[PDB]
Amino acid sequence: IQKTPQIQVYSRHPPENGKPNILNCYVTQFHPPHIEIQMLKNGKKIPKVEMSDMSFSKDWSFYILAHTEFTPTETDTYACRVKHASMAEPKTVYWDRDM
Amino acid sequence: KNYTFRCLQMSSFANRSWSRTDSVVWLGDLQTHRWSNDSATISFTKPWSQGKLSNQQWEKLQHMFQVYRVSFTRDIQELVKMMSPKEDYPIEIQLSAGCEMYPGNASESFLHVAFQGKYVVRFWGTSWQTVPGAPSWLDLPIKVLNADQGTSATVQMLLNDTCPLFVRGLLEAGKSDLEKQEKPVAWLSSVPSSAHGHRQLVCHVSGFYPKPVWVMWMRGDQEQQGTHRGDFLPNADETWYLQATLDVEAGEEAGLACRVKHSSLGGQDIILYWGSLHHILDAQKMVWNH
Amino acid sequence: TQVEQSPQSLVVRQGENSVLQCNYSVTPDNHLRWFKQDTGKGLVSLTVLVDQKDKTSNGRYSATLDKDAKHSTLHITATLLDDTATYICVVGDRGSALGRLHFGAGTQLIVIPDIQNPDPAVYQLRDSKSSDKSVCLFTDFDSQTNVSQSKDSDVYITDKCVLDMRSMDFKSNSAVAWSACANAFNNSIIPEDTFF
Amino acid sequence: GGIITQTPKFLIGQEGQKLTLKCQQNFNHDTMYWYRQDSGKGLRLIYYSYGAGSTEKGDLSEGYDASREKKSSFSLTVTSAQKNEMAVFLCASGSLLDVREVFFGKGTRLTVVEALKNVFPPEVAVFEPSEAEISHTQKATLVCLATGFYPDHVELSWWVNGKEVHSGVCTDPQPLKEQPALNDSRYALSSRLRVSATFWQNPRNHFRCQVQFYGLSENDEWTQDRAKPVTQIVSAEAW
Ligand SMILES: CCCCCCCCCCCCCCCCC(=O)O[C@H](COC(=O)CCCCCCCCCCCCCCC)COP(=O)(O)O[C@@H]1[C@H](O)[C@H](O)[C@@H](O)[C@H](O)[C@H]1O
Ligand SMILES: *[C@@H]1O[C@H](CO)[C@@H](O[C@@H]2O[C@H](CO)[C@@H](O)[C@H](O)[C@H]2NC(C)=O)[C@H](O)[C@H]1NC(C)=O
Ligand SMILES: *[C@@H]1O[C@H](CO)[C@@H](O)[C@H](O)[C@H]1NC(C)=O
Ligand SMILES: *[C@@H]1O[C@H](CO)[C@@H](O)[C@H](O)[C@H]1NC(C)=O
Ligand SMILES: [Mg+2]
Repeated sequence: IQKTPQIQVYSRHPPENGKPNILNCYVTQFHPPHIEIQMLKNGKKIPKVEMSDMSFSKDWSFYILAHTEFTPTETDTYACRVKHASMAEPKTVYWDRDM
Repeated sequence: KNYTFRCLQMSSFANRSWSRTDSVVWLGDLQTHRWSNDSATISFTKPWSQGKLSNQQWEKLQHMFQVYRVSFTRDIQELVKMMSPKEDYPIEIQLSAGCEMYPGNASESFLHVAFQGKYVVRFWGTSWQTVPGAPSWLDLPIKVLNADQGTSATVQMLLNDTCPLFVRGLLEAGKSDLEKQEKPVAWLSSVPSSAHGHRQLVCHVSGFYPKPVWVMWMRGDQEQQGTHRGDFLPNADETWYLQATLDVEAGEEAGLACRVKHSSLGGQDIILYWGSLHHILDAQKMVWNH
Repeated sequence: TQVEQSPQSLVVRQGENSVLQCNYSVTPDNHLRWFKQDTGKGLVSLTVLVDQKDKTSNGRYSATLDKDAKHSTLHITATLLDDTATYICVVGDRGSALGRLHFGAGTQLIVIPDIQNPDPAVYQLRDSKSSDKSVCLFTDFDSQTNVSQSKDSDVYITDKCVLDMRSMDFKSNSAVAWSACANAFNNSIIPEDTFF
Repeated sequence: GGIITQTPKFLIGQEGQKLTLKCQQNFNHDTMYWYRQDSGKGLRLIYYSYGAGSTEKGDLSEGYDASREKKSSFSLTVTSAQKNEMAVFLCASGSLLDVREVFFGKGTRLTVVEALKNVFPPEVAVFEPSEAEISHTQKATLVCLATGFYPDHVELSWWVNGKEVHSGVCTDPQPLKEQPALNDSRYALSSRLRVSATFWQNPRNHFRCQVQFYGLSENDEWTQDRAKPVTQIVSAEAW
């Protein structure tokens, strides 16, 4: 389809290993508005993921915020996987606390 | 020139049968309403979303919107039947309606329509009209829609009278939420740059509100002009996130600090030095396998 | 279904006023209009109502619209015999040609004439001139003399019809019977003072 | 400033036969409609069109098809005519820029016959006014009887001195069934013409009762010993 989603993954609070936190997946710039978003812990789907209502910016760009309660650790991986018609394959973006 | 009120409608038409409309309402950067396709009624996302309006006045508007939503759907479908070879599913329509509020009972209203992602139609004065760049075939549907004096009269009512009035009620009732000051929390990190022997320093700033904020990497009183501010990113609790990066060569880190100015801080800027006692300890808690 | 008209059938004395009702539930109700349909013909536009509280007039036809009550009344002033027709109430759901029309089932209006000088009588009429078939039928009877439908399979009885001579301002009911003469309308309640 | 005409006015159908109704309009209307009128129901949209060759389904599209060849012309087809079907179809056109401007055609009456053998023309007989009436009322009623016709697709008119008259005229709004048991029951219709006794007594005045019958043409042909019950005018004469 028409426009590819941009994906950004970031924590609500300074990451501290073993301490409860909120992980955000911010998906923007996609068209059409139809989209499937999943947040993953060790490649496995996180059961309860809250979603914001879809909206768009002044420049008509769609956006949506996914978020989940998580606990960062040294070994556990976190990712956001986005399914959209502009992409042949689902794009996965891993959370990197350093960037 | 303080605040923009926005009613945002999103309508998707896949084929002749399948269709849905979802709406969200914003005052500034705070959400006030949501209207899902499967929901018969408009939901409040704030305790003050009804504004100053009475229960009768709100039910009157809600009833009007319920009729409109159903009517919009069929009207678009008919326009596709009419426009035939010109246009055809799938169809995506975005509608942005509201008013910008100003001090001194001054207001400007707007109603903007986007078709397939592109801004094509606006309601201006008493009628619909195309905007520059709009496909020439829109001339006919606009003529057909402008023949409806009834729809036009209600649009004019909502834009000239109902928006400015309703918003003023919203501004008063949501004063404590709109004027909230939330303090930013900053923390530092780094990654290797694409250039050998170079590093990208990242200053994370989270949980601030309102949006206006100032973030710069500093060496003493000297602003580092290589600082790249990122985009504002929303948090789930109606606060903002922003990060500023700076490219340095290994060894340059020492002496550098991220400085954050924000209205919630008073006049007390957050200054976060790279080598700091706290950074060292926070980095220890941040360690992972990559 | 969404447009309801009452009554189903209205009988009005000639010269009197007729009142026809329409009730609806279509939304939006951008406009409501009235049509006259003669037998074996199409719809003829009488009046179009648009505003929240509306009154329109067209010759002897006038109509009112209440949108809050979702109700419309058609008025026919000084009913003539030519007003005999089906009257159809129609609601349009848009102010644009993208709309659809919702049609009422209609109200049959029957206008019975005023016979001030009745002279009930039957007569025998012969062909002209080759074969002498006989076809009688009483005429000049008042409105209350309604002819009952034939209860004999051998004899045919037509219902009453009114013919108006415009130059003389004269109107008279009539019924026709054929298949003997003074035996035709024996199941119909004859006016006792009837000519032969 | 124009007309919307449906053709044909009357249509004889046969079970399973494909039928075609034509509607033409010179109002310069982009939108055209086909409605069906059933007794006690109210008009129901079959098909409509925004132009050639837009053909959009209404709520009653099943069993029908439509085609808009050009702006002025909108055709409806009955795919498979039902057994005992009696139906009325109404065409309409509307302005795309004015929803309030809608005009309707005069209608098409369809009667589906069990066999074309059951189709009969009418026999027309006019009856001269009685003496008892002439002396007693000082008026004169001429009576006309159309009989034996099937289906009831007739138009009866009165003619005096080569001109059609309407005053003093009355024709039955309902035809009679000759053998009410049959579905293909033949019909009977009567009409009276009232005129002054002085007008009748003069034999310089010509009286003609005319019945236009709508039956068959040449391409809906048959093979019977009976004379073909074509569309015709059968009259009765008087002086
Ligand atoms: C919760 C938020 C609250 C805050 C409020 C702030 C205000 C924000 C503005 C609100 C958004 C605007 C909504 C418009 C409301 C429209 C509606 O009030 O009006 C009526 C119904 O809608 C339609 O018929 C469908 C029109 C469909 C039009 C679609 C146009 C868009 C098309 C774009 C082109 C895309 C190209 C597509 C190509 C395929 C129409 O009615 P009617 O004929 O009854 O009008 C009259 C009237 O009501 C009169 O007042 C009565 O008196 C009269 O009786 C009545 O008939
Ligand atoms: C709502 O406001 C608009 C714009 O202020 C009015 O529409 C017309 O605006 C044009 C210029 O854009 C002027 O030329 C006209 O004078 C305005 N119309 C009229 C009738 O004066 C509109 O009238 C307003 N509607 C209502 C209901 O107040
Ligand atoms: C309409 O399109 C959607 C695809 O998004 C599909 O789910 C639905 O079944 C479609 N309906 C038809 C007419 O096939
Ligand atoms: C949206 O809502 C309408 C009725 O309100 C319904 O007919 C339609 O199917 C819905 N669309 C969906 C579920 O995609
Ligand atoms: Mg360190």
